[PDB]
Amino acid sequence: GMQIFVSTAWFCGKLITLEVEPSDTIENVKAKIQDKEGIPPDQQRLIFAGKQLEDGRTLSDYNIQKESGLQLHRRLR
Amino acid sequence: GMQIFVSTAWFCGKLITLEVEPSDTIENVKAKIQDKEGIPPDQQRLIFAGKQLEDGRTLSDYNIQKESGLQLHRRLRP
Repeated sequence: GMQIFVSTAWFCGKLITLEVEPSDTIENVKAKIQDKEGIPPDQQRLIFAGKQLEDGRTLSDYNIQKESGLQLHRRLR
Repeated sequence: GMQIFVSTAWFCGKLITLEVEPSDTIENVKAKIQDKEGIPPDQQRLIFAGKQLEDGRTLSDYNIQKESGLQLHRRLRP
């Protein structure tokens, strides 16, 4: 016998494309998928390379240029 | 304006648990998830750490220990 795990992220996850102006704060950022993916900005846990982010913060503190990707995670309050 | 992307991999994804023998083959676990989460083992592209693996070849040749993880990817066509 042997236990084994299988990750479904690269099968179930999506590769979504967003187009907004840089004038966004973390508190206002998550909501944009409630139009597109339809999710309340309550379980959205957003990770960029390395650390997570605090609500309502700029992009400049996280330095996102054109055509970048963001890791999505689900949170609990 | 500017273009940007977001990947919902670890958000919409789900970790699944399977327990089989280490001498088995790839369709088995690919059937096990079909038995577990229900996806045809032909739209399932599995990638254990390193190489893109194929069925028939022995899991022993891939040196998978107990409690190991695989990245399951979708398949367009063979």
